[PDB]
Amino acid sequence: LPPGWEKAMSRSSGRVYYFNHITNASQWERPSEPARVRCSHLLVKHSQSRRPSSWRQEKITRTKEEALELINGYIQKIKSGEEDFESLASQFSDCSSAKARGDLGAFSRGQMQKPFEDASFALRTGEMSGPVFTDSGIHIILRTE
Amino acid sequence: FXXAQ
Repeated sequence: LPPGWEKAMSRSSGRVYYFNHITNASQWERPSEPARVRCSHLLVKHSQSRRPSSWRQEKITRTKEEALELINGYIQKIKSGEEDFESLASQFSDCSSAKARGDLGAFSRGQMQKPFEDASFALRTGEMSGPVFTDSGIHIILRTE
Repeated sequence: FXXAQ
């Protein structure tokens, strides 16, 4: 399997699935390095974030646990097709990149906070991460290039 | 600046 991917067992259904311990992605389907990647992200900050403030709210008071619940909800809506990643990033990302539908542009290794870099480089083009924790908060990352 | 090292 590709970097980070492992086989796992559904607790509710008993069917095999695949989990990536670098990106926190999970999926039923068997999974399908670059010098630079282009990613978008959706950030949900919390009270332990290095800077608990964003364009959305001056004092961010939600707990890490609450942030993770919000991230999980956004992932659910994205995966069901109820909402687009770009639309959720524009509305709800605690990063100024929200104004560009979450797009960060292209970057190489040795530029981003480490969990974010590692997730970004382990995604294939078009793939989305699970919840990725950094000192910034919790991210959903979409690799676009 | 945001998730930049």
